[PDB]
Amino acid sequence: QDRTIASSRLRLLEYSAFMEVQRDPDTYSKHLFVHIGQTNPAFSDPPLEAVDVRQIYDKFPEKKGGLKELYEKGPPNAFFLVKFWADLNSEGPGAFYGVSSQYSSADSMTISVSTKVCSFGKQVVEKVETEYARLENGRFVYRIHRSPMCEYMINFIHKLKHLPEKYMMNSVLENFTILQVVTSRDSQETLLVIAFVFEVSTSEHGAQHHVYKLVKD
Ligand SMILES: NC(=O)CC[C@H](NC(=O)N1CCc2c(cccc2-c2ccc(C(F)(F)F)cc2)C1)c1ccccc1
Repeated sequence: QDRTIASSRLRLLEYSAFMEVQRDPDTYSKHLFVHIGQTNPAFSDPPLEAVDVRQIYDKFPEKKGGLKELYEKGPPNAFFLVKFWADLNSEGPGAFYGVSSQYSSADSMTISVSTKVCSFGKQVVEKVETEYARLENGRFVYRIHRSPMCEYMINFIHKLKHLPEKYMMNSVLENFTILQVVTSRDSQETLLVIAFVFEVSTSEHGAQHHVYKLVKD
């Protein structure tokens, strides 16, 4: 069906992770490490490929809160895997590091958004954010705007760039994952689960991404 990152209850319209600096009072420069933009589905476009959830359980935390138990509760429709090719080709005291996200739903809800930064399948840090529905045409939208990045990730990015070669970065990135779970805050119902895996863009093509459905046949 749709290549969209969407369950039946919630769609990810946009995601970006960026650094922003002020060159001069009038001028700002903004660099996106990763970017998913709103795109509209195209009839021609092919169905999403599938990846077995069992193959990524190790990459992500386990036991409660883990990918296996979340998939068990469901819904299976809501689980997606996104691979990012990060643009590291961008040094300023006082640059801002932020993550911006947008979501859409048919029904107004108060959503809770958990973001877990993981190393070797284990959680370094978690963020829990509350967001509220805003009316738009034919839909309700939820905007996370300029959420500051955790200090771990800022340090991880600077030292990642210090590495002399991209294959080294890729070797690090193999055990770096992010797992995002969006729930209705009160019901705790799962609306959307995104597992993120990473590779450095080995070209100056810049930020690139690929979406997969997560299946448990
Ligand atoms: N709503 C949110 O997200 C939460 C805010 C913030 N969120 C964040 O810290 N991140 C971390 C960064 C991030 C994120 C999402 C997707 C991709 C990246 C990213 C990955 C790799 C690179 C690079 F390849 F360049 F290294 C750059 C960006 C998100 C956070 C998270 C956990 C604990 C406290 C605060």
